[PDB]
Amino acid sequence: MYSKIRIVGKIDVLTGLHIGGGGETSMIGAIASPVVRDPYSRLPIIPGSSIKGKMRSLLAKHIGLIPGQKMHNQDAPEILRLFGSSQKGAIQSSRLQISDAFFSKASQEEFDKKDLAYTETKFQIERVTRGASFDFHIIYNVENINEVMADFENIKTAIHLLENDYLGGGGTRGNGRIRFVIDSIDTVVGDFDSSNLSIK
Amino acid sequence: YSKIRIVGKIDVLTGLHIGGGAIASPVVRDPYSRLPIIPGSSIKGKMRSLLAKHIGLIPGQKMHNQDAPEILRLFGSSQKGAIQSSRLQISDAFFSKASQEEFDKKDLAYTETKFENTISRLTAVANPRQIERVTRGASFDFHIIYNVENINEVMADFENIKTAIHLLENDYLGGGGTRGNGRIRFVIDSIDTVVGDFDSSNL
Amino acid sequence: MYSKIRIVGKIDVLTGLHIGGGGETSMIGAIASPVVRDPYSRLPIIPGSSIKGKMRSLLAKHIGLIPGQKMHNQDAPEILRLFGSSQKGAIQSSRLQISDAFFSKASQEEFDKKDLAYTETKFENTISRLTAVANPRQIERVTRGASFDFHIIYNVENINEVMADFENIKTAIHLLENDYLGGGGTRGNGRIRFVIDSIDTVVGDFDSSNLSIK
Amino acid sequence: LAKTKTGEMIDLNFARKVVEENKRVKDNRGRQEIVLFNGLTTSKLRNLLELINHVYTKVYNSDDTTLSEDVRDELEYLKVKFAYESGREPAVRTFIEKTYVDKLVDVVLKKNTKKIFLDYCKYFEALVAYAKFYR
Amino acid sequence: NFARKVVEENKRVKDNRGRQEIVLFNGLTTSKLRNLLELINHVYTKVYNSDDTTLSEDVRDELEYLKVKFAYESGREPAVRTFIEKTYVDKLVDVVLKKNTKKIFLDYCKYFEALVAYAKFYR
Amino acid sequence: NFARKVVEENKRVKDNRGRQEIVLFNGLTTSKLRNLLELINHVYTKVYNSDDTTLSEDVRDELEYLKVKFAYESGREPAVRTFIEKTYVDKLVDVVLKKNTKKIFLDYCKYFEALVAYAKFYR
RNA sequence: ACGAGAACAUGCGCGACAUUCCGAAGAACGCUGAA
Repeated sequence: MYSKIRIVGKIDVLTGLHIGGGGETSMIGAIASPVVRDPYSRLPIIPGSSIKGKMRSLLAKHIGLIPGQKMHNQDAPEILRLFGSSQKGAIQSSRLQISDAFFSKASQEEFDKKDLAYTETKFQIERVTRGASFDFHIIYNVENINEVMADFENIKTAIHLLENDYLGGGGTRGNGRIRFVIDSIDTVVGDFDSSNLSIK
Repeated sequence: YSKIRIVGKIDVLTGLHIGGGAIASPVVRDPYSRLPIIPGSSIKGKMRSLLAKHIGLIPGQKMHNQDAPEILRLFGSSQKGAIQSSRLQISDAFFSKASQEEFDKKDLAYTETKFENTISRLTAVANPRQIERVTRGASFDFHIIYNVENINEVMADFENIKTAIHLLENDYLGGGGTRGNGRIRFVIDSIDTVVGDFDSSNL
Repeated sequence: MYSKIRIVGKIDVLTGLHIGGGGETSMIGAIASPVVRDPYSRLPIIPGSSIKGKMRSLLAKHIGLIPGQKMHNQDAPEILRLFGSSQKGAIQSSRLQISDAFFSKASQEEFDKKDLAYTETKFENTISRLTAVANPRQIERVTRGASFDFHIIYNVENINEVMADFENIKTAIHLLENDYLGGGGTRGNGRIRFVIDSIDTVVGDFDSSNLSIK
Repeated sequence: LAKTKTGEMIDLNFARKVVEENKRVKDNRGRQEIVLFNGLTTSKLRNLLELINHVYTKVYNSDDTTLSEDVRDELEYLKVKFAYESGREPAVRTFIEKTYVDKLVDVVLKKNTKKIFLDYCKYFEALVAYAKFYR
Repeated sequence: NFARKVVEENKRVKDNRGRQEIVLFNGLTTSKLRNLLELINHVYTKVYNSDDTTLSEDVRDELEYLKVKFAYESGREPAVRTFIEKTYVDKLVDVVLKKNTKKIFLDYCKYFEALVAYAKFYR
Repeated sequence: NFARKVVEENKRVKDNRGRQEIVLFNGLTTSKLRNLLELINHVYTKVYNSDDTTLSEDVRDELEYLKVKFAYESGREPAVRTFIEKTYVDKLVDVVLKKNTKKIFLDYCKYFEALVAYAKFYR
């Protein structure tokens, strides 16, 4: 049974988050760096590729990396099982489907109150305000029944690594700290049991 | 022999990339109106793959038409001697005029450029890349035809179709969907028996 | 009196239409499946045999096909009467003659404007069930804006059966619009719509003013 | 947008003409110094740009076509700050008097739309961009 | 064409540490022109999808803002501004506005694309 | 047989890898030429449709755009640059523009068709 | 007053079935609001 498990929750910023992206707008400030923004809502957005790449690199460095690597397809077999593998002759579809984390509407109302701008300027770069929150939604595709718990333990380890680390931008200079909160982890499709599944 | 029609809308919850022939990485666009389009081949392929995953899989289905018999009944088969006509006929989903007018009201382009740095391991030198995607909130009006080859099979076939749609709403539709792309949601307008006398009110 | 009723109209493609054929062109592309083209104009065409075959198959399936059918002459009597029969000793002429549908002048002008090509190259693939590797494929299609001038002749052999014949023709057209024309239609190609310009009895004293097919 | 005195129409080419008028050779020690608005420096015009972009951001937070009440209040505070900055520095006073920004923002308040505010701010952006270009 | 001659007059083969920079100007780079190229692509998509024989007012305002962006990138990168002086792109923008049709806009966009294409070809 | 001559002159084999593979124009494939050959197909259809011994103005402008496309493709891929320089195809485009007849463009299309056909042959 | 005269090379026929432009890829690093 190809069962699909869903993780939905929120990412609360802790510092001035900065994920860059090439774009221009009317009345753009003289700042040297704008933030990537969802074109439809013109709100700051966390691309899913950023979260996936950051967690992949964090897992690769924490588990132990083979010296002299030139390609991403040479990570640990568990990492290739989770985040995918394009290795020729050993193509593996990713069990992780991480989607773009949009600006949550609760934080949108909070920033509408008090006339707080979504993004501020630091002396210059543009950074997401601390009180902002982005709702994240990831999907785990069950391919092997026995390995789901191990994969979710690895996901929990990656979430913990990112929790104490930064997401894009000048994290070593104080831009990017975030925290993860989980609403529910339910087997949306299939008959797999995800009651005892947590990523934190 | 009756033809039941399933029209509705597909809403892109995230950016939708479906490749087609600086670093534009173009998305498939309808040549006439130059608007983004979801090919019906992509929808049918993703649905068939997801449903075949849901049902059991033989070790190597290298011929691609030796799936579970429900899959062959729904999406068609080509085995020698036993050619089963595909009951489902997905169609290319064009850019909805409602969503087109909604975007034109704003100063919004139908396609966004998303930047990905592709940072390396040993060198840690980012390699710029740009992916063209359909902007969030766009809608495509989709039209599916089901042919009732056998009357007794229709309820099971539509149960399988709804399972496929449920899987697809939990999956992406082309592009790098494993890192936040191609996510979609289906809203069904009207399932009505266009041709024939089959009772499509229940389904 | 021999009465021939002419049905002339447009065949609007609602999606990419790919009616394959042995193709030749300048700088032949990597495509192994080019559409059929009218060689004198090089524009894509809809062969009348494709329309007739698809309509006859759909109408025969609607009427119902005899179990264990080995030939097209074993169809229902209505199908043989309308589309013609070749049975030994029971040959019935085809009342329905479906000409080739040429690329319209209107679509040709609308594609000369906008600087658009009448055809397109859809890029597909096929994810294998074992190696999970995509094999790129290219299919030539006709863009969804194009329309084709279609011309059909109905032969009035029996006067009293004309209304039933046109009911069957209307059923066939209605099935075909919901179905696809010749192509990879189960994957979205070949969607079609008929827009009947006129139905006039070109020959004979018969009148088809009340007669409609859509 | 708005109509200047003597029948001039506020446009971006009008901003180009104004900044061309404001510039002088200012040859010192045999070398020219490009002076804009009585020698207005880049820092102060960029501070004015930041003041404008504050209102820009606070109005882009809203999807409403008309100006929000707090947006209008911030524009009034912008008028007050423009007056005081004109008072403090003769260069800023020359800039404000040659750009009619207070009159333009008053017209924007009367019109009460996002598009007119965007047009006025585009005129201001053209002013600052041409000022940095001619320097 | 005009673009090829302009670029080949612009191009220069500088020698640094034995390596050769076959570059129009020292500061010229694909991204610095590419910003204006992105704006041009947006407005070109607007006109090329709207299908109007006369340029729409919103497109005209976009071209005015395009002149503003010309001035802004002139202020930031001197290489971009000397390229603009060499290529007279702003003058072509003015001509396009005066004609107020889509045909002249398409020709001007093709001219700009030829400029960037020749720049890539030589570089 | 200029086409076969240039293809066989530029024909090469991957001896360095030690595994047999035929390399044309230092790695050219039909995928590299796809855009420009589709553009030439567009011009060929346009000229075939028109009944005129000399090329029309739209044909001439499209051929100038084809020259620009040749330059851009040369810039993007080294293989297309090698193919264009060795085959002198852009110089033949200039010659066609000089001649300004339908027959000369038909012969240019024949030459390009022979080029791509022989390239596919010797692969 | 022609080895002649009368005699449709015609009748039925979908270039059609099966096929996800996909698998991976952080907008990036080191950059004091300061003499």
